[PDB]
Amino acid sequence: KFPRVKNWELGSITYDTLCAQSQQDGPCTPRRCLGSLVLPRPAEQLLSQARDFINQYYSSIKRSGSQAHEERLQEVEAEVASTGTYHLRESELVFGAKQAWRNAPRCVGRIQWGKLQVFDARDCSSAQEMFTYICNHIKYATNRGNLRSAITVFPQRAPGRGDFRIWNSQLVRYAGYRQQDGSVRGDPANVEITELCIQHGWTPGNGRFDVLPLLLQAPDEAPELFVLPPELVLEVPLEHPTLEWFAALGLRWYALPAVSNMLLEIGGLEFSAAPFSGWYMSTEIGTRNLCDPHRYNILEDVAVCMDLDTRTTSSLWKDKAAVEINLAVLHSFQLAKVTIVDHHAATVSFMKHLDNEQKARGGCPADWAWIVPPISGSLTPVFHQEMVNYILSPAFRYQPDPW
Amino acid sequence: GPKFPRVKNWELGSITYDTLCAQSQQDGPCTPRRCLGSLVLPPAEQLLSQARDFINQYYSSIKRSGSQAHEERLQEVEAEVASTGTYHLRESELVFGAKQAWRNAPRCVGRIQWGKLQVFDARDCSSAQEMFTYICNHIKYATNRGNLRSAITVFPQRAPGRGDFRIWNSQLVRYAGYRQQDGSVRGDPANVEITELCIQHGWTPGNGRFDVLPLLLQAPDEAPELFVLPPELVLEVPLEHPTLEWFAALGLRWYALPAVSNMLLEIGGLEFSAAPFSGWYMSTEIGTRNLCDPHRYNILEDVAVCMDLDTRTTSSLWKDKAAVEINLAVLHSFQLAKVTIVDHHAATVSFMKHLDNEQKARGGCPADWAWIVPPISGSLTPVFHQEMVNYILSPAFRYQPDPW
Ligand code: HEM
Ligand code: HEM
Ligand SMILES: CNCCN(C)c1cccc(CCc2cc(C)cc(N)n2)c1
Ligand SMILES: CNCCN(C)c1cccc(CCc2cc(C)cc(N)n2)c1
Ligand SMILES: CNCCN(C)c1cccc(CCc2cc(C)cc(N)n2)c1
Ligand SMILES: C[C@H](O)[C@H](O)[C@H]1CNc2nc(N)[nH]c(=O)c2N1
Ligand SMILES: C[C@H](O)[C@H](O)[C@H]1CNc2nc(N)[nH]c(=O)c2N1
Ligand SMILES: [Zn+2]
Repeated sequence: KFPRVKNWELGSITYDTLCAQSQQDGPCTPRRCLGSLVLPRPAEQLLSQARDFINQYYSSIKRSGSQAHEERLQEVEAEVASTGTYHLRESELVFGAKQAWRNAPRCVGRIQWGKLQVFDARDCSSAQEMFTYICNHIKYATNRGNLRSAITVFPQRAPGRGDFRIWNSQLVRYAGYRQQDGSVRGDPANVEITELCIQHGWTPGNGRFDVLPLLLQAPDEAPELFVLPPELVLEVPLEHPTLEWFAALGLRWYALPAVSNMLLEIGGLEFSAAPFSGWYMSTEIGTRNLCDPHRYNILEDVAVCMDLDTRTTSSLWKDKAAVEINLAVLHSFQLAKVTIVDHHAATVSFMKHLDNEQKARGGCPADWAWIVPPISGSLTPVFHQEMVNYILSPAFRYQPDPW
Repeated sequence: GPKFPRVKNWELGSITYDTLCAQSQQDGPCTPRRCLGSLVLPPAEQLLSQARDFINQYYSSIKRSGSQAHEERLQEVEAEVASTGTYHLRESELVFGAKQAWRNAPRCVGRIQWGKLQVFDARDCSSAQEMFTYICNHIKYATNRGNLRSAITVFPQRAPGRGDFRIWNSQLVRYAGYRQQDGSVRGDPANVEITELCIQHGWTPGNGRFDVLPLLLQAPDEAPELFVLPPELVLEVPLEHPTLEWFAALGLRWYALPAVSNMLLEIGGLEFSAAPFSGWYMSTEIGTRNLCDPHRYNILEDVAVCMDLDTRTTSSLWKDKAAVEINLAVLHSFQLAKVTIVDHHAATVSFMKHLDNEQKARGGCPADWAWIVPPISGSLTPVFHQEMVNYILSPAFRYQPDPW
């Protein structure tokens, strides 16, 4: 059986046949669906994943079954047979990284998947050198506000040794300072990493938007501390198009969303340090980062400034304040000439991506709970679109924290 | 550690384990290879086991498992089955089963109320005219002049050989949907087919945006008959806004009573093909889905124009702004009219309380995240941050094929 997928707004129906190429089990079983869960609970194997990936690569360049194709499988086989592992050509790696983004079910930004600048950093042997590559990435990706998607790929994992790792979950994070009286100053999501930085010698600040340093780790060594040159970290001060007092709140966010703690798996090789960046969708900053109860939690403050009735839920003060905060983010980013996409625009393009992918591959892995935005869900077309979630390789995956 | 699904709340950081799912006797649409959780719609020896299971559920609920009465009722049920092929529920078993079906419904956010359900037994009903009297009674009792009371009316069970009782309409209250020559729809496009069915069966149609449909009621092996609800039994709330004076001029309205009439109620293998149930609305159902879905009333652009918003670009957030005010109008207008309603914040907070109750009482709660999280302001509600486990328990409300 192939899943019958329906759009309830338009009445149209597709069949996902791509899921048959899934070689990895998810968390669901016939007895119960575990879809809303955020986190998960041999030479022949490697060789098999290598052959299958090499076959995808040569299929992608219309040279499948050719001579260069067969010699490449020969190479891979020979290298694994002798050393237990192998290595990718740079052009293969580039193909692999784009394909991993393309396959990421939780990503609403995949219309962009073919446009990705890939920096090969596999020739890196120290934390200092990682830092050099990281600064290059940030400088390129940021491009004075004209953001460009990029990934930098550090050396693959090896059986013999510890991993290359970036300890920070993103290249840019605001410190979270735990007070003696339980509360948090700054970003509460970053309390643990803030404390790790301090322990490793960083002189902390006392602000709510203190850009953290990076903890970079070369294999089997203590991580090293590197401060990002403040001119490389582009930030956008937040104001509101019609609410003059909003700017007073001193709110701000950084331009570059660059995830640095996921593992990139291509053809069985694993890249434990491979930071990637694109550009923000406004709800990430406006709704989640600023309004989550366990993040900056600014909803009530903004509601009070707007003079809303905050004593009852039925006045929708939360809904009203959230919309103004999101609007302030879009306004501010557009004012600063920094790329951002609103959730209506983002989801319309994802619908186009679904149709592209339906034609190119016969389906598209999508995580509904993650694709539908955190405000105004049914106001976007993805809400009305059934989706099929499953795991394809190449893939980005979670990995354990290196401490 | 524990060999059951681990469930995390990401706002609070707390963990539970769902052991209730072990009790699931029916498989959903998911497999290890792919998740189909976002899809809306993916006997003799059999009957006995389902029956035995339900009777065990019943005797546990009254804390008498293993007792003399428990084993006698088991013998009583398998006796009746062996000699007829089916069996009858005691009254109190029906009341238990109906409640348990609601308690078990994964897509329902209102389940904190589950123990408070008035069950009207109508298993004696023997005509379509009689079904109508029962339905009127339900509506009268449940509406209660605006102070809504949850209720279900249970009509006769499927009987081997004999045809089903069916209410053709999807709800007891439904606005007509009149397809136009230009291909558009006047009224509710959700109800185009049932509207045409009513006409085909001799209803004289109106031409408004809010014409209350007649009921098509079908007794065993008979053609359905048409029944017009007396307008004084159908409570409606005109929609106005607390500060935007022009909103009332839009002439929008909604009915007080959400009463679902097309689901099958399954208890212990017995099937009640007509068993309409009603509660009260969550405001987002009306304010967001029914009024702003593009394939429903689709008034978002109308309202945004009245609010003088820039509808030419997505990034003005005109949709979001307009949706918020429409939802506000629904709440304000129901409150003014003294008609029970619950906003999505109060509703989701109470659902979180329900999850905690069920965690202690049953070791879990089957829940469908995509349906539990509201259609506006998702992450502003606590359920967005709550992982959920979805599975099918019985007694249950189930979808059944349309009778035509
Ligand atoms: C170009 C603009 C992009 C936009 C607007 C975008 C948007 C998003 C959003 C909103 C999420 C949900 C994140 C959250 O709520 O925490 C997400 C997830 C994700 N993104 Fe994209 N993204 C973009 C580019 C990229 C790129 C360039 C990559 C990698 C090459 C990527 C890989 C991923 C992955 C793997 C996830 C899922 C993470 C997980 O499973 O936890 N994205 N994206
Ligand atoms: C008392 C207040 C109640 C509230 C606020 C409430 C709320 C809701 C909401 C918002 C939905 C989502 C439906 C949709 O989006 O179309 C729903 C679904 C559902 N409700 Fe409740 N409900 C209530 C009472 C009841 C009662 C009394 C019953 C039965 C005795 C019931 C059974 C169900 C079932 C079976 C579903 C899911 C049906 C499906 O799968 O489509 N509800 N409810
Ligand atoms: C732990 N779960 C989520 C945190 N991680 C690892 C994660 C992964 C992917 C995306 C995000 C949100 C940040 C982000 C990244 C990119 C590339 C684009 C974008 N708009 N946002 C965060
Ligand atoms: C509300 N009506 C059902 C009450 N119950 C459970 C009930 C009523 C009368 C008799 C019985 C005994 C079971 C039984 C056996 C046989 C041969 C026929 C029958 N109708 N019921 C059970
Ligand atoms: C696709 N699923 C729709 C099935 N139907 C008709 C259905 C079932 C249950 C609930 C609803 C929404 C209407 C409703 C009913 C009740 C009892 C309470 C409430 N707040 N809303 C609709
Ligand atoms: C429990 C639930 O799955 C969790 O809160 C998810 C819901 N959907 C999400 N969607 C996005 N884009 N990002 C998130 O962090 C989450 N969180
Ligand atoms: C495709 C998707 O599952 C579908 O649009 C669902 C999403 N969640 C929902 N949630 C509720 N409460 N009601 C609905 O009708 C839907 N529709
Ligand atoms: Zn699933």
